[PDB]
Amino acid sequence: ENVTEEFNMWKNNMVEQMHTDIISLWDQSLKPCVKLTPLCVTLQCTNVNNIT
Amino acid sequence: QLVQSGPEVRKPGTSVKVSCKAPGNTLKTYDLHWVRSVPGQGLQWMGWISHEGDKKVIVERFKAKVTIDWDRSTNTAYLQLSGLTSGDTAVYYCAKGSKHRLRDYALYDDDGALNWAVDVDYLSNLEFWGQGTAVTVSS
Ligand SMILES: *[C@@H]1O[C@H](CO)[C@@H](O[C@@H]2O[C@H](CO)[C@@H](O[C@@H]3O[C@H](CO[C@H]4O[C@H](CO)[C@@H](O)[C@H](O)[C@@H]4O)[C@@H](O)[C@H](O[C@H]4O[C@H](CO)[C@@H](O)[C@H](O)[C@@H]4O[C@H]4O[C@H](CO)[C@@H](O)[C@H](O)[C@@H]4O)[C@@H]3O)[C@H](O)[C@H]2NC(C)=O)[C@H](O)[C@H]1NC(C)=O
Ligand SMILES: *[C@@H]1O[C@H](CO)[C@@H](O[C@@H]2O[C@H](CO)[C@@H](O[C@@H]3O[C@H](CO[C@H]4O[C@H](CO)[C@@H](O)[C@H](O)[C@@H]4O)[C@@H](O)[C@H](O[C@H]4O[C@H](CO)[C@@H](O)[C@H](O)[C@@H]4O)[C@@H]3O)[C@H](O)[C@H]2NC(C)=O)[C@H](O)[C@H]1NC(C)=O
Repeated sequence: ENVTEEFNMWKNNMVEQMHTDIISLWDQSLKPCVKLTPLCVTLQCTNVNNIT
Repeated sequence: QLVQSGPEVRKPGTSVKVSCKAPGNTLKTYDLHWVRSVPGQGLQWMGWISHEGDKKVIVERFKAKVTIDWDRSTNTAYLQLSGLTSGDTAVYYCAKGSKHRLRDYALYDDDGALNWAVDVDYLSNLEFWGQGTAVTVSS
């Protein structure tokens, strides 16, 4: 009660910190995952067949 | 068609040279073969040197005395004979053909590269043949 405080959504550091967080978790979840380098091979592709 | 060097006569002991030429440079992707035809004895396969320049196979029975060269700049096949015995008195034909470079056992790596591959190539056919050069050896 009786409390008035300034706010600044744009100078807020919480958003920056949590963006850095989300980036960190996203990378960390990918570290123990299967590497997919052997996929970069020539692909013999044809068009695909009951398609609108 | 193909062109071969004219008929030759040689005293036994020395060497002889045979040239097979294509018209211009229209036959470069096809591989090169040399064959021999002893009358009444069928035909023999002298050897071949492929077209990319990675093979030089010559049958061991004729390995010592026979050499096969290819001049890229002039697009000319060279056949050199050294012993020139009585058995070499026959007709030599230059042939242009195609092979099948199949890929046999190959060691891919963990990342998916190609460490090495024997990729032995198989003879398919000899479409184009020279007019034939007669080499006569007389004592
Ligand atoms: C996954 O991995 C497989 C591995 O087997 C691979 O299949 C093979 O690919 C190679 C690469 O092209 C093929 O090699 C060619 O084969 C043809 C013959 O193919 C016919 O016959 C086979 C059965 O033997 C059939 O299965 C096939 O469907 C065809 O009907 C050869 O004729 C080719 O030779 C040419 O290339 C050589 C160099 O590669 C030359 O030395 C040779 O002289 C030939 O020259 C050609 O090109 C010249 C210009 O460069 C031209 O002037 C000539 O006139 C001529 O046209 C070649 O060896 C092989 O057949 C495939 N199959 C097998 C069982 O090995 C797959 O492709 C691969 N998948 C990918 C990469 O997506
Ligand atoms: C990267 O990949 C490319 C192609 O994918 C390679 O290029 C070829 O490499 C091969 C080697 O595996 C080369 O083949 C060799 O060429 C030699 C050239 O010799 C010249 O001189 C002799 C006279 O001394 C001539 O008779 C000949 O026609 C040439 O004009 C040959 O001497 C070699 O012959 C030897 O091996 C063959 C079998 O391989 C035997 O039958 C022979 O008796 C002899 O012992 C051989 O043929 C080829 O020339 C290369 N071509 C090109 C266009 O470069 C690269 O080498 C490769 N590089 C790496 C680092 O991997």
